[PDB]
Amino acid sequence: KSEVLNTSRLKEMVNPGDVTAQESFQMTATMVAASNYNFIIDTTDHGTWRRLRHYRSKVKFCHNPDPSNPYEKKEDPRFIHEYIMDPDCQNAFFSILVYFWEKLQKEYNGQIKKVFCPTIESETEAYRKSQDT
Amino acid sequence: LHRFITERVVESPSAETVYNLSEVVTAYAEWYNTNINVKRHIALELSQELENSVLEKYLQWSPNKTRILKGCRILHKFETLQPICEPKNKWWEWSPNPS
Ligand SMILES: Nc1ncnc2c1ncn2[C@@H]1O[C@H](COP(=O)(O)OP(=O)(O)O)[C@@H](O)[C@H]1O
Repeated sequence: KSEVLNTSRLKEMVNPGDVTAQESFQMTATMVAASNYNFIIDTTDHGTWRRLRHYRSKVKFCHNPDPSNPYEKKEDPRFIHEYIMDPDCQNAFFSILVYFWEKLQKEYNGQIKKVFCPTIESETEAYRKSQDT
Repeated sequence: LHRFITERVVESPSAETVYNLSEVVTAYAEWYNTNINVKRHIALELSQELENSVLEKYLQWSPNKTRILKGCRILHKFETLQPICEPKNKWWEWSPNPS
């Protein structure tokens, strides 16, 4: 279902500092969240809502395609049932990732905040206009 | 939820207000408790399937940028409208392709 995201635990999963277990260790991991339903955010401090990014998918994958609508296409469940276990696909994907990382390093000098995207930080601020009861 | 809409909401002729938006989930909670089972619900997301339901054509907008209803009546209890085959002996034979 939809879930509520507690403002707690956010700082220590977003911060680059050491976090304890109580064993302490430095944590470095790119974090991603996706759901079919919406989240609940109740905060307005600039400390939060600034290390957050939001996007919304527009396309829809379904068996019976609807013509004249670019936001829908026929789905290929095979992409899920198989195409993961193939070594060749994983090799190609790994090559794509390393190429993209090298491109980022040579362009923006390893800085993700320097990169430019108009839709991002525009949809995100619109989401920030929500979640304020 | 579709059954609840059919039971508690029928097309009102006229002289009916928008009932705001929380009335639908408020009535649906008690209807679900008294019909299927008792359990809590979160009203925020329950609104979306209302647009996903048949009430899409009748979910009007409001000057306060809220969702209101039209052509609706809050019914209750007993209120009226108020206007292939079989093979010879071997099914394990699998038959031809249609089977
Ligand atoms: N580009 C594509 N072309 C064809 N089929 C796709 C494509 N992308 C995804 N699909 C198929 O559409 C389905 C999407 O379902 P899923 O990934 O479970 O969506 P969600 O995670 O939102 O439920 C997948 O099973 C996948 O096989």
